[PDB]
Formats: sequence, structure tokens, C-alpha cells
Amino acid sequence: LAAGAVILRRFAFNAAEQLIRDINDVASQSPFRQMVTPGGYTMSVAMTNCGHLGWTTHRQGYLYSPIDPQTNKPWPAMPQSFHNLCQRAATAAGYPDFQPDACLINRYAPGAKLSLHQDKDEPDLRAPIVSVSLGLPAIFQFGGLKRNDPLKRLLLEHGDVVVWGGESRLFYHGIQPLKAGFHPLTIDCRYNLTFRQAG
Ligand SMILES: O=C(O)CCC(=O)C(=O)O
Ligand SMILES: [Fe+3]
Repeated sequence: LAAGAVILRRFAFNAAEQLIRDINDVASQSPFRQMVTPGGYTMSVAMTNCGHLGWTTHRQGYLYSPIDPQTNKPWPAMPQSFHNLCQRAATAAGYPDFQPDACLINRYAPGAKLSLHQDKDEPDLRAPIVSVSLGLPAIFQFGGLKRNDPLKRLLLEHGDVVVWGGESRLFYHGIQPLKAGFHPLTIDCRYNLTFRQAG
């Protein structure tokens, strides 16, 4: 559907329960927080990070920081389940040398959305982003290299993994307002993990 993207549906289905337990452990150290955009709007999506570097708004802009500005401590270490899952998915997609040093964790409550954006804050744009979906289904939308490219829509469900490589690495993308529902593991939300090579 997208040049350079590898969709691995249900790839993390068996690992989901451990991933969610580790999400909670990470969040007990660096809690979920709704960040303020450089434009002054509070994001409806709640976020936190783990790894060497964490994506965060700071000084009226986006940056990767080794410190959590809400705790003044380093981000929690990347759990084993995260590292193992990401390496397995990257290798299967043909990126065996991908070594993420940052994982952004998004939490979507009903009604939460992520507006169209690009992920180009990383110094090496040749490296892929590995995306892991957990919990309630979400409508993922993506266009192309331009704001104005026509959008394609794809449902992402519990356990789906996408490796955004090549051209797709630079596409505009976002998430439509999450529909309320029930999931036996996450109850009433969706989690998304995006593994990044940000160093
Ligand atoms: O929630 C998703 O599936 C996409 C998340 C995303 O694009 C991001 O956090 O950069
Ligand atoms: Fe993104």
C-alpha cells in the first residue's frame, strides 16, 4: 500500500500481554503526559518514552532528550520485550542492523487523535520506524511526501506491526479520532509504540 512499508499483521499478538505489563512499568517511572505543541495546543494523545533518548516537546519545539523534563531523571530503560519484538520485526522486514535507542509510547483514550505529521526529527532518515499497535483498533491515515497528497486509510488492530522504511519513512500520517470500545487487555484505550534510531 505504501512504498517501502512492511505490514506484519498480528505480529505482536502473542507478545501483547508482556508488552502491556512493561508499558505500565515504564509509565510508573515516566508517567503519561499530554504534551503542549509549539503552537500552544494540548495534545489529546498521552505520551511517554523509554530507551536512551525520549521524544519530547521542549523550549517551544521538538527534540530527543536523555532526560524526562517531568521527572528530571533519565527515561526508563527499554524493556526486554520491547527490544526483542522490535529486532524480530526489523529483521523480518529486512532491516537486521536497526538498533533503536528511543521508543515513544502513545496512549489513546476514546476521542484521541494524532493530526497529520512527518517524523523527520531523526538525524538518519534512512533508518526505519517500527510501529506496534495494541488494544482498540484505529484508523491510520497516510499520504505522501507533500501535505496535499491524497490520503489512504488503513485499519490498525491489536498486535499489528508496521515497519516504515524507504519512501514511506517520510510520508505524512496520523490517526483519526479513536472510537470507544472494549479490549480485554487494554480495557478502553489503544497503545502505540514507535521504535526510533534517534542518536
Ligand atoms: O499511533 C500511531 O499509530 C501513529 C503514532 C505516530 O505517528 C507517532 O507517534 O509519531
Ligand atoms: Fe509519526
